[PDB]
Amino acid sequence: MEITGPHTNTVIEWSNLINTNTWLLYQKPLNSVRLLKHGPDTYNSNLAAFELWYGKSGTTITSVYYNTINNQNKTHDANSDCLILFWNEGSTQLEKQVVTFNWNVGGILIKPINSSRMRICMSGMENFNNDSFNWENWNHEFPRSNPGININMYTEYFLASS
Repeated sequence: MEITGPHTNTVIEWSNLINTNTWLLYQKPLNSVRLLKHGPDTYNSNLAAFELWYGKSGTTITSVYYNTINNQNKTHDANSDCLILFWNEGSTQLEKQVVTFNWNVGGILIKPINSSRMRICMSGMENFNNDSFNWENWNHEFPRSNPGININMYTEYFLASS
């Protein structure tokens, strides 16, 4: 496992994700912050897209890419330190995948399904109903949003692959 960082490049080329599993990893930020986005410059409901944030407990996270949408899921009131993936794909207009940030590093895992499709994976330990607990282990497949669209990186990040 090669682990490199902190990288400060603002773009990860889609072509660098197609041959192996890639972890995008972040030291726990001190406040809510947008981490990355895959999608066009302006929201386009016909294309798949996602936008990843870190959310600090007790704060409100408002999507940038989805700010021109009308949907309950365009914001998240964080009740734990967490990762928040705003995403749309297929018939799904907008959902948010939230996992709790349990350690001093967290992020997402990208598994290439083919040269134009990625599986985004997120996991974390959460509580609900007070003292009920769940290991959330989630994934969704995304086609490349459109030709030439890469991954915008908004904060320094670590890269893990084999």
